[PDB]
Amino acid sequence: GSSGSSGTGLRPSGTVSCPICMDGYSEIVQNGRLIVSTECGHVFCSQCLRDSLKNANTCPTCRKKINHK
Ligand SMILES: [Zn+2]
Ligand SMILES: [Zn+2]
Repeated sequence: GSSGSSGTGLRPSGTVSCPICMDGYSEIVQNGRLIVSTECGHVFCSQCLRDSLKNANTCPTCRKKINHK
């Protein structure tokens, strides 16, 4: 529910980053696309990635044999 916690911020750890739409996290998870991941070791979006596989089977970043089946 809505506890109502008032903290300071969020650890500098980091936030997902998609080179396809070069957009942050909130945006992606803003009722548009789902945050997906790959084996190669990169982060992408549901649409972005799903679309890449159609165009360039290999990762649009490392371009390494990638397949989830
Ligand atoms: Zn994306
Ligand atoms: Zn990759």
